[PDB]
Amino acid sequence: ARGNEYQPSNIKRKNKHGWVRRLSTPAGVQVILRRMLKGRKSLSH
Amino acid sequence: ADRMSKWTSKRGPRSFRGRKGRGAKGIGFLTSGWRFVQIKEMVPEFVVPDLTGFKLKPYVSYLAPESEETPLTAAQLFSEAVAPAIEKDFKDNLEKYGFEPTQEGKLFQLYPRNFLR
Amino acid sequence: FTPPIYQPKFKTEKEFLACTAGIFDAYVPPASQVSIRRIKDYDANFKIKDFPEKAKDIFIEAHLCLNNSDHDRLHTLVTEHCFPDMTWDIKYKTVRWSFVESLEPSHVVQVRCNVYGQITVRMHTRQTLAIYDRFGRLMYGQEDVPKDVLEYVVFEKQLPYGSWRMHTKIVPPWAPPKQPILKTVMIPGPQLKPEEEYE
Amino acid sequence: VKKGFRAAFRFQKELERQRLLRCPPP
Amino acid sequence: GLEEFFDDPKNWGQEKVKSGAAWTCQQLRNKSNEDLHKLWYVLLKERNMLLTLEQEAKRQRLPMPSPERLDKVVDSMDALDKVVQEREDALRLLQTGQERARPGAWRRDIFGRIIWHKFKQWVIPWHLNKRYNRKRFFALPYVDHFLRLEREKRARIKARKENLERKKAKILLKKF
Amino acid sequence: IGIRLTLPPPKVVDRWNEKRAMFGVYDNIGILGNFEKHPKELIRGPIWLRGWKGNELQRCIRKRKMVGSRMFADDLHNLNKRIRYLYKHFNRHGKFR
Amino acid sequence: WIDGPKDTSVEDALERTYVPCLKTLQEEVMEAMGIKETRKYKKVYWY
Amino acid sequence: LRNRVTDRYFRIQEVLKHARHFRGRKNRCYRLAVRTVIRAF
Amino acid sequence: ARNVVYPLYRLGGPQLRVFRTNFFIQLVRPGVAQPEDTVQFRIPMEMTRVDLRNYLEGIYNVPVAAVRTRVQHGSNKRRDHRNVRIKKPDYKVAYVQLAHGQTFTFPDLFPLYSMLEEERQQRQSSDPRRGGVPSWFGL
RNA sequence: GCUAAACCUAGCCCCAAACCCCACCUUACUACCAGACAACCUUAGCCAAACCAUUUACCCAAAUAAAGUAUAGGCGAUAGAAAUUGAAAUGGCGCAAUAGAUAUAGUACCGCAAGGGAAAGACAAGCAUAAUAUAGCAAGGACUA
RNA sequence: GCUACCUAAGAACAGCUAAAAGAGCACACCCGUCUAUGUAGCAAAAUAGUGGGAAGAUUUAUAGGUAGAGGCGACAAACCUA
RNA sequence: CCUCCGCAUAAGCCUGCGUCAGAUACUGACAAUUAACAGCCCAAUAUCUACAAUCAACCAACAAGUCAUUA
Ligand SMILES: [Mg+2]
Ligand SMILES: [Mg+2]
Ligand SMILES: [Mg+2]
Ligand SMILES: [Mg+2]
Ligand SMILES: [Mg+2]
Ligand SMILES: [Mg+2]
Ligand SMILES: [Mg+2]
Ligand SMILES: [Mg+2]
Ligand SMILES: [Mg+2]
Repeated sequence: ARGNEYQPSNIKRKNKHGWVRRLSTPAGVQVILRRMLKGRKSLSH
Repeated sequence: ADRMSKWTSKRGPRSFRGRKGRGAKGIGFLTSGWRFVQIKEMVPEFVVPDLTGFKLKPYVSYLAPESEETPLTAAQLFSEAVAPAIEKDFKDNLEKYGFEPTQEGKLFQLYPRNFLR
Repeated sequence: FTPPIYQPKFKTEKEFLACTAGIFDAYVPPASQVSIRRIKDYDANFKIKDFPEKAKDIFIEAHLCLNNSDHDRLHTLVTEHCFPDMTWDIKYKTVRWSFVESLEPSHVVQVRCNVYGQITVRMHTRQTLAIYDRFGRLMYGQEDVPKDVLEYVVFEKQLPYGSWRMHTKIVPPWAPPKQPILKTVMIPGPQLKPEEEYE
Repeated sequence: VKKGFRAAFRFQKELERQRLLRCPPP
Repeated sequence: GLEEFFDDPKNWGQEKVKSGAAWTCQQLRNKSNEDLHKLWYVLLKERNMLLTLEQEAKRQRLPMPSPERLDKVVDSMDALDKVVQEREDALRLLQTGQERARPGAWRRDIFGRIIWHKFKQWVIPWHLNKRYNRKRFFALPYVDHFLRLEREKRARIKARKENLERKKAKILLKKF
Repeated sequence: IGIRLTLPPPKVVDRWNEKRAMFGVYDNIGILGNFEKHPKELIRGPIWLRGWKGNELQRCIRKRKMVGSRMFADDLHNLNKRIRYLYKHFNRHGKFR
Repeated sequence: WIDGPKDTSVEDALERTYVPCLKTLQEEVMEAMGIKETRKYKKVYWY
Repeated sequence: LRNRVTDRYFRIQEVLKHARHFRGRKNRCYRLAVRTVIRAF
Repeated sequence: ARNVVYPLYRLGGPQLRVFRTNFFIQLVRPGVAQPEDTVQFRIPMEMTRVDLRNYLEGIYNVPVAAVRTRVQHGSNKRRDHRNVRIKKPDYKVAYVQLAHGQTFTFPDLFPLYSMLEEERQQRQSSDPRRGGVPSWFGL
């Protein structure tokens, strides 16, 4: 019954975790800054 | 869920796949009814010369002498292109020698560059 | 409820030249002054009347080295074209080769010629052989009784620091058959597939 | 690798003793 | 014609094709603009033929005959491009004083980093461009801590590298 | 098996290299040089513990006091946390009162 | 060395046809090939 | 790992030698050997 | 041209001209049967079919009747020893139909050691009657 | 005799000194139309006070000393000055692949996400050779055994 | 991206009976009454049969919204990525 | 002998049983999905638009149902 909580959709993915949404708020900008500081290959989703 | 693979136009839903391109430069615009109007002037016209009788070839004979690389500079170009006329007219308004005050009005403006390659 | 813990996937995805090609001109046993000069002009010091003594010494010393598997010396004693023949089949078995007084004096036969020397020397000596196994049991030749050996040994030399090394031994078709071997041998016939019949 | 020499030398001595026991010289 | 995409039929199957030398920058600097224009397409046709050969060799699982021809042609075209670029750069410096063909500016992005923002071409002015004004060319004060942290990460990497170099040098001196 | 099977490469020590040979020189700079310099001024090391000694808490306090402004951000955060932890441990833990 | 069919002769490779001028390759080639362009490049904004 | 023990082999062998004539893993495994050697002594 | 900024065109402006084309194409053998008038090319991704038509008609004087293009995805499935995906590049494929009934077929391109060979000739394989005894010795 | 076992530098730690082409904010990495929203605002709490409720040290801009002094404080846990005084200037009794950085890498992998985050490179145990013999913490005293 | 509720704009609902129905029987579809199996399973809630609803207060795809002392809740302290 | 199965679209995934060569639907190389289907639109300013749908004709209503064009 459970386990399939991920029902993928690229529209939702980009609108929820994308670069534009991350930059849309100061908190998300700090998210990107933390990922850059850590050296993440993928900064946003 | 694939964060590492490059985002291309093959990935999203129909709207995403239609909207994203592959880097090809635009050729025209879209009107009502999604009819594409192609602008002729937007299409890169290849200026291909006539190669009949041309003597140069893709390769150079190894018998050619070696030389020292001397990258062209603004000073060298000025000396070899403007200095002779300047001297000949000084011994005897810089537009006469080639200088143009502004690039505006030219087809091939040097800055901001407005021509391909 | 406690959710299950998954171990990392990586633990379970792991997965595991100074030689020549034989003989330039093969001597056929039952006018080489040009090649004599062609070797003299490059070596500047050579004696045909004294070469057979050196050739015999080199031959005998290499055959003695084969007794103790002195491969370091054998490399310098024989050519690389000959070394696999010298030391391959003799591996993992003791050979008791020994030398006894020769029967007739050694003499040169013929010489020919980036540039590689070549000297064919005829010897008719007397030798002893005893080839054993890994386990030390005789399999070829009595160790005590000597045998008479007729050999046509061809030396090769590098033409700047190389010397005259055993290159190839010419065995004439008329040479007598070699010593018989102690153990018997089976030689299978042509193997037959299921659809094939013996004829 | 652990720094030090004494343990390694002790092990070499014990190996030599065991070798002498297994294949004593004539 | 399409035959220009392939070598001379006599060369098909030859294990090696004899080729001259790549054009050098100095050799090209003596040629006219028209001569460079024509040589560009000569080299382009040769490059297309060589790329066709390379792809067909891969398809047939065979080595490409004289693969260094492609390297020579690429070097020649790079030299020609560099020569033309040198001439254009000199002309631009003479007539405008600009060392760069494309306009740009040093700007601080939303992440506090200094970047060379290369200008783009627009039909409307920037104060009217809606998409442009969404882009932020300033860093708010919450970026300062991350700027310091990035600087210190760079400093740590540099210090590690320099210490390692000195230690390697000492090891070499002790060895010899 | 927690033992190496080979002898480690021999360690050669030059007891008479310049450092060892001149070790100790000028340790009496004060009593033999009219006390112009104190021997502790011969010590080379961290600026916050040249001619000074203390336990870990005192060392950390001194480091923060003397070079805290020059410390990297996360190093200084670690030092602050360490001072807090050491304060708690030294003033609230232990067998003795 | 023997020149192949796609190798320039040394004299051709060394011919100094370059006349130092104040013209870009583009405009020089336009003049040489006789291409005529009367339309004026409209100004654009850079930013 | 400033100071590491390098003698643990010999420390283990001192007990295992007394344990060598035991039955089962008591003659091999130090955890089991040491308990039975103490009982033996 | 590719990797260059195109000058922005406005109505009534000059024709866009490229003098030193940056596009290099490859004529490739089709992997499937194609009509005799169809030629297959591998193309830079930034090249449109109009660009290809002009390119072939100007640099090669090939009368082009039709051009179709498709972006072939390159496999991202292969992984190196570090388990990192290796991306085979995507590439554009053009199908060019020649004009005036002209026909094209991909041409049939591709239509010490001496000492080793002579030693292999002179191997002198051991005879079965020799029973592993080295035959080099003359005794 | 298998499995194994071992190795030494890949690097790292602490100091010192020194101040360190093109694309991409739209669905980022997307050549090319009407902007205008544009930022600022006491940390709290864990914890100590053996509960807890006031209270309970925290980059300071010269170390030392004054001094844990004056002071503060459910005057209790604890907190705590200043006046004044005036320090000079490329190395390791660090680690050596479970250590030293998490690091071969912020990769693989895990998570929707924020995040989390590895491993590794150069005769131990387990078995086999060789299953087992009444009775028992498996040993000890022994015994020719 | 589950789930709860909501917003925008969609879609599905055989056949018979009945006649404009929160109607009847019963497919698709939704659910989960009872039994059995399964219980490291096919499954971190499944299977088989049985059963309830099945033109509605229905089911459902897409996009959006409400965020932690908060949300949402036909209140089970239910649900808000096992 | 068996199946509310199958084929397509959507969504998702991203080359994941095509060929060849080495291994025991794995590895490597080579190839491939071609626009008419679908997506990617609209030059604006104003001003316009009460009259459901349910075979839309009768009958049947209430829960009152985007249809946006023209100068
Ligand atoms: Mg859903
Ligand atoms: Mg298409
Ligand atoms: Mg308390
Ligand atoms: Mg480690
Ligand atoms: Mg064992
Ligand atoms: Mg019905
Ligand atoms: Mg009903
Ligand atoms: Mg409800
Ligand atoms: Mg209740």
